[PDB]
Amino acid sequence: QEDHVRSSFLLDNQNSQNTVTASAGIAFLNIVNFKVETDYISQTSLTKDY
Amino acid sequence: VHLLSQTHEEGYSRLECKKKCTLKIFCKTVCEDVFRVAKAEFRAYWCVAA
Repeated sequence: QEDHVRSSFLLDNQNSQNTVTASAGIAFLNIVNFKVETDYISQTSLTKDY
Repeated sequence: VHLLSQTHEEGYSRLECKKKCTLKIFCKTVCEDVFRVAKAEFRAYWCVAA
């Protein structure tokens, strides 16, 4: 009896996360006040199995 | 000798991933699926004695 067992496994994972926060606030002597902020979060995950 | 030239259509879903880099600093690997109906023309012939 002759048995040959060949097993090959491959796994790859790439995760990219980008977070951008931009805030601007101007406050005068109780006469003018403007505050703004913007947050952008992007996450991409890719998994490859074989 | 021209035996028969016809066409065949088949729809398949293809998954493709691209590494898009916006502003040369925001890089992300985005994968998208497209259902393409590919059409191919097949021409079968036959060789007779001249």
